[PDB]
Amino acid sequence: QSRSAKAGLTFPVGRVHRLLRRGNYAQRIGSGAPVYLTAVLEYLAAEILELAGNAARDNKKTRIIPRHLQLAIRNDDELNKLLGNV
Amino acid sequence: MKKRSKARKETYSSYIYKVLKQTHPDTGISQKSMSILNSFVNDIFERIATEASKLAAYNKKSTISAREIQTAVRLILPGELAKHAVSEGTRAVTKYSS
Repeated sequence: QSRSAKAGLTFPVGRVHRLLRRGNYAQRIGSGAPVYLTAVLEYLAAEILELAGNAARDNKKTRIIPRHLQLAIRNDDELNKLLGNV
Repeated sequence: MKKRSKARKETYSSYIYKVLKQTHPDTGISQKSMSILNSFVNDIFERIATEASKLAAYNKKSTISAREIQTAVRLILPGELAKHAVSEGTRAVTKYSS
């Protein structure tokens, strides 16, 4: 059982842990830190996918193309603030 | 071994596809859209990790724990995004430790 599965996550806890360790952000990385961060990244990805997917489906499409992403982000105040513009 | 001539693997892309599949299996995502979304996730990773680094240093901690990630998330994400992210982070750590 992977750490991701242990935490109920789809995003990769192990990979995120190694990215944290390898980036030398601190002397040590606590075992909870990559689990928390992974969950946050998965959440943000899920939010963006939801809204881009909405934009695609609103456009009678079944495949997200970059204009769907651009519009999803632009039309969401908080994601627009977070991610600038695409 | 991975040589320079080989295209870089996108860190999150296979997981982004899985997340999309979970919620809406009838919606796909183009390669360019995936690359853009992958870069967003890389960007946010780096912003949070960097802020957690600075918080650990500021608070005289040698270790970045879930506590520093939480406060970094709240410093980086706006409003309701922050609140939901914190919920999800907290929920994952609890489930992990159970």
